[PDB]
Amino acid sequence: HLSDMLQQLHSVNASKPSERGLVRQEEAEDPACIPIFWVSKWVDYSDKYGLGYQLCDNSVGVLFNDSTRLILYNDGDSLQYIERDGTESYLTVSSHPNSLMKKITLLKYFRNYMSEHLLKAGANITPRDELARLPYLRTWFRTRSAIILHLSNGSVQINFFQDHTKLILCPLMAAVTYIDEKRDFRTYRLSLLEEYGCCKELASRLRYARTMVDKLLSSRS
Amino acid sequence: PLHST
Repeated sequence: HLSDMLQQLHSVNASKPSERGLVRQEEAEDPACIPIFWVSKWVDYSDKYGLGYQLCDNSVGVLFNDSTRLILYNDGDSLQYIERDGTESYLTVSSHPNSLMKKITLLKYFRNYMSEHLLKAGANITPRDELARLPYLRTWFRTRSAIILHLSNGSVQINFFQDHTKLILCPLMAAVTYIDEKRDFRTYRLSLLEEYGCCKELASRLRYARTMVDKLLSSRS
Repeated sequence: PLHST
């Protein structure tokens, strides 16, 4: 649904939400669109192993450098492994093929580091069945200013390094959650931002998001 | 940065 996201961003940006009359950003909030999942923590160890991350439900995942993925559900034991060719298999930390020993060890290190050392993004929010299929990290990249995280449920999260602000874009809800410098977490319907406007700070970040979605679309493999 | 906040 990246193409849908691109269309939704074209539409909001074309409405020039910060450049017209009275901004009524609060009227664009839609609590029914609060995301179910976002990335709460991440560790870039890609020069050796991969990108580890925690989702807001306390599950963790790793996208390894060989393009395989391991997902640990928040029960702390149930695992999903996704091979290069896309085959999904289910196992546990306690019961797994010997061939997965190294990758499970790596996941445990990532999980323990994130639990001990990093702040949980969106920590005050209850999100929207903890064994139901989790989204996984489809791809990610970094720029000088941000990390861009594309989840398999279509959501795209952009974390800006310098000011700690974040966007969570969902093309199914056609919504964006903005986490500002004060850690206020607010979810907007994109078409209501068109209707009611928004501040220049959110508008600028939505222009950046469109450029990042074009990058995702032009680099999918 | 090589990890989140």
